[PDB]
Amino acid sequence: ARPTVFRWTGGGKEVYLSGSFNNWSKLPLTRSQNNFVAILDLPEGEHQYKFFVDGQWTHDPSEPIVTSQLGTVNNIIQVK
Ligand SMILES: OC[C@H]1O[C@@H]2O[C@H]3[C@H](O)[C@@H](O)[C@@H](O[C@H]4[C@H](O)[C@@H](O)[C@@H](O[C@H]5[C@H](O)[C@@H](O)[C@@H](O[C@H]6[C@H](O)[C@@H](O)[C@@H](O[C@H]7[C@H](O)[C@@H](O)[C@@H](O[C@H]8[C@H](O)[C@@H](O)[C@@H](O[C@H]1[C@H](O)[C@H]2O)O[C@@H]8CO)O[C@@H]7CO)O[C@@H]6CO)O[C@@H]5CO)O[C@@H]4CO)O[C@@H]3CO
Repeated sequence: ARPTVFRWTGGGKEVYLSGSFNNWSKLPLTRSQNNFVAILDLPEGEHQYKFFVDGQWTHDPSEPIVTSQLGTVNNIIQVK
């Protein structure tokens, strides 16, 4: 059982993490270096997420994405 590192390297000033794991609320990320990071204990399974970056909903382009039932694009983590 192992925590998941969320690391936004896309730049910006104020970044929050949102996802199924927090009912799409906003977790403010702490800036380390030029990046923004959180560590979450996510259980086994699938978890959709997105970033809110300087007032804009945004996904990480390097990471897996899926289209939601809302027609919106989320990143996705799968924990074994
Ligand atoms: O809030 C939870 C939600 O968070 C994240 O979503 C954000 C998203 O990432 C941002 O991009 C932005 O969304 C904007 C979007 O980009 C714009 O295109 C626009 O959206 C309009 C739609 O394009 C338009 O089609 C219409 O939408 C209607 C749907 O088509 C219709 O199906 C229905 O939608 C309902 C869903 O079918 C149902 O499943 C349920 O939706 C839930 C999602 O399935 C679930 O994943 C989660 O959603 C996340 C999302 O995945 C994240 O990316 O919870 C959802 C809510 O419970 O309920 C839907 C109805 O609530 O009805 C809609 C509305 O008629 O209109 C929309 C509005 O114009 O506008 C967006 C800006 O608001 O922001 C969202 C956060 O709001």
